[PDB]
Amino acid sequence: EYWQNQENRDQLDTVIKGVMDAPTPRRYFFQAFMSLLKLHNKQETPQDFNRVVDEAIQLSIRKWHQLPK
Amino acid sequence: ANWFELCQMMYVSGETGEPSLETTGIIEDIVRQQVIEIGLPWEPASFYSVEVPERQRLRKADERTKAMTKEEYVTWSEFRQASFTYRKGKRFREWAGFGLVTDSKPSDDIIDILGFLTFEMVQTLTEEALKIKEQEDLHRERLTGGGGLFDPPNEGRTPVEPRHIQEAFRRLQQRPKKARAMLNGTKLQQRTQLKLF
Amino acid sequence: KLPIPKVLHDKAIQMPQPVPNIGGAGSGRPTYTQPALPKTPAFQLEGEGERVLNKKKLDELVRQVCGGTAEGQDGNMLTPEVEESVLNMADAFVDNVLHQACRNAKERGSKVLEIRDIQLVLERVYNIRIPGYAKVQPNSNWIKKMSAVQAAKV
Repeated sequence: EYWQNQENRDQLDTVIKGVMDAPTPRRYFFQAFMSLLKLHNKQETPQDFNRVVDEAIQLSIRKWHQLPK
Repeated sequence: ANWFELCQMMYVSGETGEPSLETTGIIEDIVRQQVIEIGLPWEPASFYSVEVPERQRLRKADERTKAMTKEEYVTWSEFRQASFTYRKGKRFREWAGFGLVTDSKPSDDIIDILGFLTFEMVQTLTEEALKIKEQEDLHRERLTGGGGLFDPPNEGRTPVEPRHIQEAFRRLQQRPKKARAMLNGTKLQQRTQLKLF
Repeated sequence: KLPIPKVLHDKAIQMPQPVPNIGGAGSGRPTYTQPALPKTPAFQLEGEGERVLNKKKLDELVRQVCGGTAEGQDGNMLTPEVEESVLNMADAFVDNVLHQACRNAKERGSKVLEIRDIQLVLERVYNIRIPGYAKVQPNSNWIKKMSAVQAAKV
């Protein structure tokens, strides 16, 4: 229920953006979830959501490629 | 802007090395600040209502001139003509912000005087920074055999550094004690305007 | 399904860059726990070390201002009592300047501290100018009052 209030999510956006200068898969997941919530409320275009998901996928692949075969 | 002009002026003054971009930038900011900050009416003949008609630098320079080759002499003579405003009136006016601080389009004598003054500032700054760097090196002074294919022949000469320019600027800002003699015996702080060295 | 675009936008293809350690948990903890390319910690393989340079800094400044020292003597240019005074001076200067600058910066609506505030404080309170880091006129009422006074004088 904490994510239904507009003020609460506006607050969480600041924390998510604060932890985004060192991207990691979990942080990118949180960003994508926030993007989905924004899209649900007619505050974002699907194209931005797709771009965010593409960035997350690319980072996940890059991290997969650094492990033992 | 004016990076290569600064390089030529430093070369003429005695800096034969290749100073980095930071030194040129600092010198440029100093010169720009000075330019932005910037008989005779008070002669004895002015005492009356009606006027009537009348009727170590040199030594080092000479030593250097005697100690240069023909190609070095040609390069020195060509670099001696470096200027800030010579046939660059529009660029100099844009760089100096003439319109924002004065009525636009001053006469050309003003521009020539400004160029002369700027050349003098660059010369003085270089001459002082060289001495500071030399003293620092002289105090500081007191494993790969074989050899490769790209290492320099003898090296040993390095340009000045931003700290040397900063020390020279600190030295050039001090005023005579005459401007402070009136505060003797008190605890008043001296506050003044930028000194035009 | 999923819309695999015919071309990826410039953000997805970036050639990663070094990144700092953020989160506030801490670093170097030998416990049970990442970006693509972390930044290398600073290190020095061999040399004098900071513990010596920091102690020699004051002697270097004294040599600079004192004019020059003759051979066979150096370092002992201030007595033990004056060095403590100088260090106290430095600490007090730093603290006072920073305290003034932060409040001045917050006054004008900013949320970050920039060099302009420090420069303003240094220039207007201590008469110090550090190079290389980038008017008033009377209004009509004053003019009217001066005109009245001048008319009265004649």
